[PDB]
Amino acid sequence: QVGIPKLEVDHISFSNVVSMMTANIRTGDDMAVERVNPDDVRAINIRNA
Amino acid sequence: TKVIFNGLDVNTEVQP
Amino acid sequence: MLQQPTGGYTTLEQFAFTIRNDGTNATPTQFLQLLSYEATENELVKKTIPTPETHLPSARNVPGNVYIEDAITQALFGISAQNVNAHGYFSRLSALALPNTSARLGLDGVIYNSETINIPFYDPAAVANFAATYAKLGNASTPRYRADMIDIYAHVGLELAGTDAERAAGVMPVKRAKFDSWEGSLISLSRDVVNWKILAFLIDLCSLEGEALRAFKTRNRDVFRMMLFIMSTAVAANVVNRKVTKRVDRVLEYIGVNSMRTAGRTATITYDLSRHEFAAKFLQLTFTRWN
Amino acid sequence: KRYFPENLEQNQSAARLVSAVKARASEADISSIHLAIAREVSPMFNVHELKKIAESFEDPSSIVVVLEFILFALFFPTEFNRIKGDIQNVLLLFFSRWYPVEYGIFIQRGATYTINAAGEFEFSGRNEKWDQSLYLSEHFPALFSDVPLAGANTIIAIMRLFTPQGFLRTDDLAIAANFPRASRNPQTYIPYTNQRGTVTNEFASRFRTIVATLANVVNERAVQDDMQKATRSCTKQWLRHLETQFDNIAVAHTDHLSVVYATMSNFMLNFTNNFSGNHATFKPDQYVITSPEGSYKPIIERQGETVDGLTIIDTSIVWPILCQCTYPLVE
Amino acid sequence: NIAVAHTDHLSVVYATMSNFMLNFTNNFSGNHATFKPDQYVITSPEGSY
Amino acid sequence: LAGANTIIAIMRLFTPQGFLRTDDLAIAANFPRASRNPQTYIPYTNQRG
Amino acid sequence: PALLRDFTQVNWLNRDITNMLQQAGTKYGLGLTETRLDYVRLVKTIVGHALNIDHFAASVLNINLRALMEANVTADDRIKALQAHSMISTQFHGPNQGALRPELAFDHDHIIRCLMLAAANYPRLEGIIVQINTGYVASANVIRPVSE
Amino acid sequence: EDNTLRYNWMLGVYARSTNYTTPVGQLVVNAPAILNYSNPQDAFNSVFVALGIDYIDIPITNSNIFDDSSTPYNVRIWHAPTMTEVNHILALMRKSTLVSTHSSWHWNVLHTFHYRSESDMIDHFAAKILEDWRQKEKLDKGALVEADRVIQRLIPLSSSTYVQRLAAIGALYPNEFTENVLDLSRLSTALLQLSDTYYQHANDQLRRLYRR
Amino acid sequence: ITDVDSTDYGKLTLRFLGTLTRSLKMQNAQIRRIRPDGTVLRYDDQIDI
Amino acid sequence: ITTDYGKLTLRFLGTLTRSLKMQNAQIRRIRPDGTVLRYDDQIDI
Repeated sequence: QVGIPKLEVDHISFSNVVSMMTANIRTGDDMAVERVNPDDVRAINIRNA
Repeated sequence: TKVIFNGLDVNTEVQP
Repeated sequence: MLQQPTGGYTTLEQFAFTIRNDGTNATPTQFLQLLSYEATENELVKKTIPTPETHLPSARNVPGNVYIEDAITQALFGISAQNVNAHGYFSRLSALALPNTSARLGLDGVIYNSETINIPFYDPAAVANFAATYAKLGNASTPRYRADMIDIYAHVGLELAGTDAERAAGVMPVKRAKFDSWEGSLISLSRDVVNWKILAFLIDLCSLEGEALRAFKTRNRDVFRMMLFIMSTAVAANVVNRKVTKRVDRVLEYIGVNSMRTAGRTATITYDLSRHEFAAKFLQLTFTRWN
Repeated sequence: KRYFPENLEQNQSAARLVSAVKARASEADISSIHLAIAREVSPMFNVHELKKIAESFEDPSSIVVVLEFILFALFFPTEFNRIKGDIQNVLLLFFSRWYPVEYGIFIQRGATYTINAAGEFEFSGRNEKWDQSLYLSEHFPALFSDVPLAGANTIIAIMRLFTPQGFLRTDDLAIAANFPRASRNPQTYIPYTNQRGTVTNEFASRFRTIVATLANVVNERAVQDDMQKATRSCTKQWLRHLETQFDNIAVAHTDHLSVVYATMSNFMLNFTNNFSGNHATFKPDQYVITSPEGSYKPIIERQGETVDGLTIIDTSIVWPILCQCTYPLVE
Repeated sequence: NIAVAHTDHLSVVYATMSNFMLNFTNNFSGNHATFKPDQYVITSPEGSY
Repeated sequence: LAGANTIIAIMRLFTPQGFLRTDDLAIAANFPRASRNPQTYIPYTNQRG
Repeated sequence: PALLRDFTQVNWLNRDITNMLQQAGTKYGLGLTETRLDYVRLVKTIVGHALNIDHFAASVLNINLRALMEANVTADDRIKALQAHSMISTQFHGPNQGALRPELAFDHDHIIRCLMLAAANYPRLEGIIVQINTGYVASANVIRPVSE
Repeated sequence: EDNTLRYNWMLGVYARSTNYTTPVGQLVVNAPAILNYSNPQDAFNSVFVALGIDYIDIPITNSNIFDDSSTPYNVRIWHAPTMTEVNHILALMRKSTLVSTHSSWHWNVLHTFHYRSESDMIDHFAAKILEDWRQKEKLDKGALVEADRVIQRLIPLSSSTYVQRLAAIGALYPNEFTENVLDLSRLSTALLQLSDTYYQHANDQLRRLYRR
Repeated sequence: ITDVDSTDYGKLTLRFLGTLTRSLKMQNAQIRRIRPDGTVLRYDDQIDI
Repeated sequence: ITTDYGKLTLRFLGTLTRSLKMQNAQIRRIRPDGTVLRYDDQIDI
């Protein structure tokens, strides 16, 4: 005794449950993240790491 | 002058 | 507050594992008869399985409650693309492993901090042994702990496609398994086997004793050979479908030998790097308990 | 302004050590000073952490960062307990890049332990970062253990210069007048006593000992290419000048300011224990408001920063209170 | 005199370059004796490539 | 060669001085790479000390 | 044609709906059905609504939201790509947000498969790749042509 | 002073050869006592924890002093202590250009080979496969050998297509010894012909094995 | 109705998120002690005040 | 039927052609000369 998936049958159904989204979840914005420069370029190591 | 501030800092902007 | 008579929660109609195919709903046993296979000559031999490490991860303090069950399935048989999951609240399990704890594990697949009003949950005594074995699944991506994503798969193929005449000797010829299909096929069994209540099975493995373990393993060696088949097509190298006159077959390249990337792409379920470590940690942990 | 001074900054060996201290300076904002003295006793509900700095310890002039975490640990022994882990994360670079040998045997043991087993310590043999999120659990930062170490006495030495000062007292002027305390027993730190002799002042002499043993670490770091040899000599003109400035503060710091905390420890509203006289073992022991009918609300939680200045503790508020601050000098 | 800048400054602007987006090919030049680039022709069942 | 050891001597004088610095932070950030694994060739060292 | 189970004057039709809808097989519902709570923050996020659309349109809307929420990657894994475009020894301090800022993952294949197809069609394409590169080295002050 | 110490040559000498400009060489400047190891593997382990690096790669040494040409390949030493660690690097070693490892390891740390061009792989892969065919000659008759590892034959991880036909024809020790084979020169050609041989002939399951 | 101001009762305001609101419907809220895990312990007789 | 910094480049580009018959177009690599290799495994991505 389970639920037969309605995406494969003929006759059209009306009033299904839709996964919505509350106001909390904000998408595609900005972050005021800051930088801190390497201070000196002379003692940087790309060689290996 | 180097002034003392508490919270996180604001600079460049990330993006979607 | 359900209890087990040593028949186990699997000896119940509350939750039963049934695949839907053939225009009606059928039990796993009826399905597997369609899987017919031959041989391609690359001997897949059974290795030994190394024992897991006892150390249990710590359930970092967490308010609210996570759906521990969700993730267990949402990683193994998860169909929809699943992104990196090596990180997460995946070890709240261990918070049930200690003797006197109040945290309870409900039905449906949640882990409550305090038993709340109107929620049916498994028996607090038999959920303890399930944790002292599966909470160990928390450290699945910690370096120096992860299992090996190659050798276990040899164990897997000897299970769903190994005629006993072979397993009794520990060696078998690599097979190419093809059953008859319909439309979506492989993807449809995934969207199906996902909602199965896996916890209703695993709990039984760590509790039920020799009397009702030999009898348990006999009626459920098939519910295992079902969530082991789908988990396998997420590995196979090819999925090309042969054609008869009007009929269609879903030949699967090499069940039981593990490659690194899905044959499905679009046709079947797909794994990810973060999931390869996970499937090896599950498959390893479960086999010792089963076998 | 007078902490890069003494004359003699017109020496072209100082030029590097010049800007290092200058770009580590703060201004004597009246309110910013008061907020540091008040945070020492006031109870918290958000797990605040320090304004993090990214600095690879390259030259001998980078000791001006580790010395800042020393001075922040004394004047405030409590308030140092909460951030002992995040301050540890940026301290490991001083034990790895600065001198490499000793860190290799220390991390072999592990970076975190558990205090349980009804006593004893359980060091986990693995390298992990802190993060500050796992503050309220069963994890103590293992660099603050005190445990006598196997093959790096050289590190387990300076790893004692963070030791708490003064005494812990059981405040009675609060419990005798029946003020509500959230802890079963009312306690606090002081945090550095007062004058006992005629002309000794042990608090000033304790700092003199730190300067003495911390000088050898700088006067040993074998460097090359010469520019660090220039700053390796002109750093003692800052290392010794600063210790003389200290002996001119300690009297008005451990007398007029000492009696301030002594009274403030037992106010009407203050109730919890923020004691930190043993960085090896201390936890918040938080409470929770829970109902059997599905409800959950903690007293202390991880969320931060809030829209208030009560998260992210600035560690640069140390240099203005050593130089640009006249005390009543003890009307 | 060029040796100073061509080693610890013009070398930092190179190490950054290999990390940019839109750069997806290997222009490996070490050992001229044996190096050929890769051909990546877009082929079709009919017509030409 | 067996005869001319002068024409071959001036050719081992064209040898490049660099190393294949495989870059993680480009692929850890998840960027497009056409080759099996990313690679580059910067032409200098450091000589910091 | 079920929400009117007791509001129509037409008599025959009324008894029929209140029979096949009352049936022990099917049931009708409307509005808020269930809620998914947050782990660390402890606020309602993904809410299910027994809406009144059709099954063909509602199926498509669920594929989008699930792919957004199962990405598992926060908007903080954005500064790890923002850092691959500066001096090798620089770093950031992320304003932690977590689950309250879900971001869909950056496609690995569709881009490299397309930027290859476009490369053959328009062979002038490298023009604005050698050009975007030359705008970077000029902005970093490495060479200034004095006169000797 | 301690008698139970051995100086680490391989890594130490190489670091001096580059003027310590690299951090792996700059580490040995400040504290040169980092090279004094009492136990193999533990020598390298300390040069990983004190850096945060995952692997150090060393360009190969040439015995001839005057053949000043470019190196064919470069070796790479990974940080790996336990057994469950070895399985991680080898599995991650897939999908990556062309690399090789072979049976056992010297200092108990895994180290892989990295080849420059594909053509300069088969000439090294055949130079090993020749050596093994000799170690199993004395072993097959019973004697006293010393070549530590047992199997010299290289293992092709991520590789091309010629080395597949070359690896299978080395892992069966063809009778062709009494050599015949046309062994002397140029060897990477006549050996490559014998691969096609065992294939389509000769023979029964000997094809089935070469094709296995 | 009784003059008692409520500036922001029942919600938490983070500066990089905005203003998130919680529920206010507790029941028999017996303030008890949390164990490191987070799971509710017991009364704590002999301690807790 | 269906400023952008990109619309400046869409114009700069040679979009005024695009004549490549791509029925079942696939990405492969011809040998040194001109013979389309079968999709290999280890060398190809």
